[PDB]
Amino acid sequence: KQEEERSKVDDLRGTPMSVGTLEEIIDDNHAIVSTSVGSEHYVSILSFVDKDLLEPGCSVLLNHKVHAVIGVLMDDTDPLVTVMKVEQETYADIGGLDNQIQEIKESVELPLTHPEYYEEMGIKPPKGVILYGPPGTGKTLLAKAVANQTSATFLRVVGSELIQKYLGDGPKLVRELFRVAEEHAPSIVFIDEIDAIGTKRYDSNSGGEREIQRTMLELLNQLDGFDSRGDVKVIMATNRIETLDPALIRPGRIDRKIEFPLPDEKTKKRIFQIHTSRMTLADDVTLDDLIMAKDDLSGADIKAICTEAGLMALRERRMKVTNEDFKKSKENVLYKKQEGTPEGLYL
Amino acid sequence: AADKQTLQSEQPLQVARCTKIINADSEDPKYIINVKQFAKFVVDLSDQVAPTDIEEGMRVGVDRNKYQIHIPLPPKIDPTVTYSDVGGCKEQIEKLREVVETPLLHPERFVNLGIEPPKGVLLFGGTGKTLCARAVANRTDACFIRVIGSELVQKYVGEGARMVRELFEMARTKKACLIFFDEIDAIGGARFDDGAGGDNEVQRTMLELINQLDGFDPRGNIKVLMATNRPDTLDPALMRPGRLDRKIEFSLPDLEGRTHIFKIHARSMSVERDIRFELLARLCPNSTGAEIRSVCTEAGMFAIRARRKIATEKDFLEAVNKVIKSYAKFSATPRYM
Amino acid sequence: EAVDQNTAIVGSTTGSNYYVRILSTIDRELLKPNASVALHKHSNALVDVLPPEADSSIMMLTSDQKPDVMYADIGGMDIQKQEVREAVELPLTHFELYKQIGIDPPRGVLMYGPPGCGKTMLAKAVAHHTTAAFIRVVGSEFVQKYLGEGPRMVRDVFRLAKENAPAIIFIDEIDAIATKRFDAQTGADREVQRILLELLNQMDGFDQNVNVKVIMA
Amino acid sequence: TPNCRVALRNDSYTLHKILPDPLVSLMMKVPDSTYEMIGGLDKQIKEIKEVIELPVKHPELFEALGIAQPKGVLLYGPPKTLLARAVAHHTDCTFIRVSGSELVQKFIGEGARMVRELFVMAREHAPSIIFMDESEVQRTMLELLNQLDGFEATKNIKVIMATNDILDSALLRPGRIDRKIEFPPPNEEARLDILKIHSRKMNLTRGINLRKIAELMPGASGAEVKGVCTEAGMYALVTQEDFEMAVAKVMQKDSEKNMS
Amino acid sequence: ALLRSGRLDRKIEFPMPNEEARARIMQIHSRKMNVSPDVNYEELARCTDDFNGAQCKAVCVEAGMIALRRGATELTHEDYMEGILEVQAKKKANLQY
Ligand SMILES: Nc1ncnc2c1ncn2[C@@H]1O[C@H](COP(=O)(O)OP(=O)(O)OP(O)(O)=S)[C@@H](O)[C@H]1O
Ligand SMILES: Nc1ncnc2c1ncn2[C@@H]1O[C@H](COP(=O)(O)OP(=O)(O)OP(O)(O)=S)[C@@H](O)[C@H]1O
Ligand SMILES: Nc1ncnc2c1ncn2[C@@H]1O[C@H](COP(=O)(O)OP(=O)(O)OP(O)(O)=S)[C@@H](O)[C@H]1O
Repeated sequence: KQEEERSKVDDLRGTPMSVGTLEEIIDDNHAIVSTSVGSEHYVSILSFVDKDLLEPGCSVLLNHKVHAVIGVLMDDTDPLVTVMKVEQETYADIGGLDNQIQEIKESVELPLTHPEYYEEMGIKPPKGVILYGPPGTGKTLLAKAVANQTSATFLRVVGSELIQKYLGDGPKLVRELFRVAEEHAPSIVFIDEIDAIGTKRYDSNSGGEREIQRTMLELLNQLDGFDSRGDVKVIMATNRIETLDPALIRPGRIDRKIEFPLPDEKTKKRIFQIHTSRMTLADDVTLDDLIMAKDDLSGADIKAICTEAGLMALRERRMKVTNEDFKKSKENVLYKKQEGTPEGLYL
Repeated sequence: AADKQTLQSEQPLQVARCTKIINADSEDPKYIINVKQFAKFVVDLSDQVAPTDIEEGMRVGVDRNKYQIHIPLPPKIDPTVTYSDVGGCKEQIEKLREVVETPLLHPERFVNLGIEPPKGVLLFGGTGKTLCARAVANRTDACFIRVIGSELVQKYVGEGARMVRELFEMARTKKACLIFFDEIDAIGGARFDDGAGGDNEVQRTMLELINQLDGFDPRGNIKVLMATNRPDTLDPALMRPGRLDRKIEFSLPDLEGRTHIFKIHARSMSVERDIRFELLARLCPNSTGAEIRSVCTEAGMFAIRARRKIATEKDFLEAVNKVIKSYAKFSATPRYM
Repeated sequence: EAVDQNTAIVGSTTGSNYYVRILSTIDRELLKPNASVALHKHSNALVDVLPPEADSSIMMLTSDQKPDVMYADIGGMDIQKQEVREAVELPLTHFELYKQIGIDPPRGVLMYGPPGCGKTMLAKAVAHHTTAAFIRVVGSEFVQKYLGEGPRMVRDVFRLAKENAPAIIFIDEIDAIATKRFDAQTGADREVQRILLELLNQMDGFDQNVNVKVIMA
Repeated sequence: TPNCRVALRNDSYTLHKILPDPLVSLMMKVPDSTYEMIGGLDKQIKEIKEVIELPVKHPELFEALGIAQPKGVLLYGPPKTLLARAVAHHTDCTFIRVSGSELVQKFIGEGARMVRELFVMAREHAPSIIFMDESEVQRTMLELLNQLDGFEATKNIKVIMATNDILDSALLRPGRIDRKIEFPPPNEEARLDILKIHSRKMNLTRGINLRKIAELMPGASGAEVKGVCTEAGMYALVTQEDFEMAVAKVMQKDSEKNMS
Repeated sequence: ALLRSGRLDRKIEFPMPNEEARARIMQIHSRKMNVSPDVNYEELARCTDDFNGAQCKAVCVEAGMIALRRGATELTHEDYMEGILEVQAKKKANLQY
């Protein structure tokens, strides 16, 4: 019966079930496998259990004695599903770009959700935008707020999440996440800090000249090359502009680009009231003095400064926060800051 | 269990690992091999094979013990390689027209002249190296096969040369073909040699190309195009009137090809006819067609913001503000007249 | 790592760590370090563990590398001659004269030989008159390809030094080695990184009972 | 359990049992001395308390607040190791100077693949210190971004680096380390207290002014009083003149006027 | 250090084709390609003095492609003079003031 069929399928299997990546679709009941060291014979492939479901370059079950194709690999999962396969919205504290929000909207949601305009005005959707600037000003923050502000299930993909030194694990995660983006849904595969090709290295990593080079080749051929977009929103924002390979600076790969200054007085007071709200404010302290002195508050000093000001105060268990506590909080946060002459020597 | 015992009956054979080839000896072939990465193997095949079906640079079957060559296979297969503009950069058009059609159409202007049919171009240049090949596709006959030298950057010895023969003979099957190799800057024109033991598949591949392009069944009703951004690194082997013999070039057109491409991309989308281009042309200081196409895209972005159908020169005005002031580099022009 | 009685997961030197049983009679309080265990080839059955291994390639040279020299024999360095003499040969062995003025247990020292000198010659003279476990090396030997080669070199040097006897050891290379200029992102990123890291981490501030007073010049 | 190195046989790879690699290589120890040689440089110790015992002493006072605890103070400045070790040593339970700092290219990354194994230890060993010094760096920085955001055994543990700051400035984002505290060297008051301290045990020529010695130290790096004691005793081999000549060896260069 | 006595012993120059050496190279280009024999290479070589091989080679190829323009079967001294009087790798001018 069926139990006997399963017992026979197990009879075909050798107790030590090695693992070998398929090389090519050759269906004369034998394939050309590649185990952890690349055992590539014309080993038989079990016919009844699906022999042709898995593609070439995919892990399958292998024998030990003859390394025969034992079967399709088990359901494997990458360590990023919880971040990518997603189970703050527009703005919980309006007071920042107040515009790049709208622009990433028009560049991602409007194209993706209603792509009935690119034939309405002979146009093409933005296949890629880059957003960059200081180490935290409103680049990835907007993307995080855009994840909730969308009619689609966004995906979070840390640029370093794709750094696994296993053989082809780079291309493996490319394949997995892209089979997601294409055969899960029209998703929002957001990948940040993707500028990691320029001027550093790792200890938990081998020679990148020949380890992640073909990995990036696979990733590029996947995203904006072959098996092209269609409607697969995978936009690549950054922080820098320089250290990158111009193989993608050319359009097509990515079309638009956006930067991020640091917020202005109008937005300084905004994010102040956003953060200074977390404490019973001693209103005699002058936010505007902090705003003009710290006139280049990317967005970390504001948060850190107000949190540490609350800490300074509530160390004394006071409700109000005198100005000196704010001074100490900021100056601890704000090291190495000398904005006087120059200049410094004028008006 | 539809075949749960035949697989247990196919068992009598387990041989022929990957076993790539290196080269071969004489007085007996003695083909040289590496299995996967282990070592070099100057093997003697299993005589029940062909002394030539084991062409070096192929993963052939080979004994698990004696390493004698067995039933091969190239499981590396084909999936490795990926016009109203007639009249562009003006001078380029005539030389291109001649080099393409006149041998393809009338081997009399040269053969009787004794000069040779111009059948090659040393192009160098937003220039449009592909758009020219496509305006040619309007004219060769109807054949246009894209093979970019970038994809041609492959890391398998002879696989490049094997693709050379593949493309060269697929072209010779058809006629009036087009084969567009670019990034010869990335490919190389001067025969740089390093003891790195690396980029030599390019070496064998390019010698095979020299063999198979022109002469030895030349392109004829086929055009195989290797061109550059710059004639910077040439070689005394390419200036041959048989391989590449026109040496055209183009760069940024002033405004006329510009205006033309403006109108091209305009009618290519929902635009307002009452707009002009020479005004926009003055706005355009220096740009490639894609940049200009990007202006069109930004006009489309405005027409996505505001409900526009015939994209007006005011939509294009904002698009110009963007591309040439808000995208000239960033924004750093104003505050001094 | 050990799991049960006389059975332990033990790092190999062949390419495959294993979890093997050991000869039980071995004192159970001796299998704690990653020391030189010894097992059978196939069985991989631990027989005993050895403390030492992999000398520091000079191992004090152990013979009579003593240049057989007295005080004045050096080519005229009376300042350094007297200084090293009475501030080393007496303090190197002493416990109470320093304490007779509560001075301190001493540590490293420095020389510099220009044209027409002999600063190194003084070092070799002392190397004669020193009669303990002193090992000689050159800092130049710390710069190779792979990770931490020279760093691990000096590390194991420190280990074996504090192990054998905290008496004396010396190394001779300062220039292009002890480079205070950590600041150029062009060349020797990881190289100068590991160089100066080993330098400072082995400075340790000091260690106060080891390898008393290496010099350089 | 997932990610468990367990009992397996090369014979037929039939899994046998479950086993619970380089723990001690980092987890291996300085029960140091007291503050007896600190003498006036105690405000930084107060800050040490405020920023280290606050993640330790009374969690019920800022968990009552509800806001996250601090991770790093960047105890930088004029090179600190000695006393920064010997001071919270008095806790003798949480001061675990594992610090991963020695083996930059071996213990870090290439073995601290994800240092979360050490974070695992910390989750078992809430009384543990985390000292640090100088893209692997940026990788472990991302590890920090994952962990020290008010998330550890004592929720912040002890995640601090110290150096003496021109590396990759990404860490300089306070969202990765909250405090940044240089080490102001001792001065007249502190220098004089440590003067009496470092002159305590040596059987000097007692009855001697140490204030001029503290002053002659222009903000000496703490233990320099001990070194001057060493220089003094050497001259005597301890009158005030001994320490005078001691600083004279110590302080000279600065010298060489004719450039006023 | 590169030319003394055993490395590159002799050092002889390649003088510019004087007057009719240029025409010699030119007819070497102008021999296979079918030519109308009404081509005196003497006038050609004379009316372009101080003209190196390359120029002359570019001249004869220009003349070949010129007869190719009309589609001729022969090379006329008109086209030869056209090559002689081509850009000669000279430009442009603006001429700008
Ligand atoms: N609407 C907003 N516009 C601008 N800034 C905001 C806004 N809302 C919050 N912020 C602040 O901006 C910061 C966002 O920083 P992020 O860009 O998320 O940091 P990050 O992405 O880790 O930066 P790097 O480059 O990876 S170190 C937060 O700390 C907020 O305090
Ligand atoms: N001369 C032109 N005529 C018509 N369209 C053009 C022209 N130049 C650019 N374009 C358009 O602008 C886009 C630019 O593409 P390409 O010109 O292929 O880019 P490119 O980087 O110049 O290509 P290479 O490097 O020379 S192969 C194309 O999609 C064209 O449609
Ligand atoms: N008085 C001397 N008699 C014989 N050899 C001497 C004398 N002084 C120096 N030397 C030579 O110098 C070496 C020892 O002197 P060192 O102190 O090493 O010289 P130095 O100061 O390092 O100068 P360098 O290294 O040559 S630039 C020996 O190998 C001797 O050959």
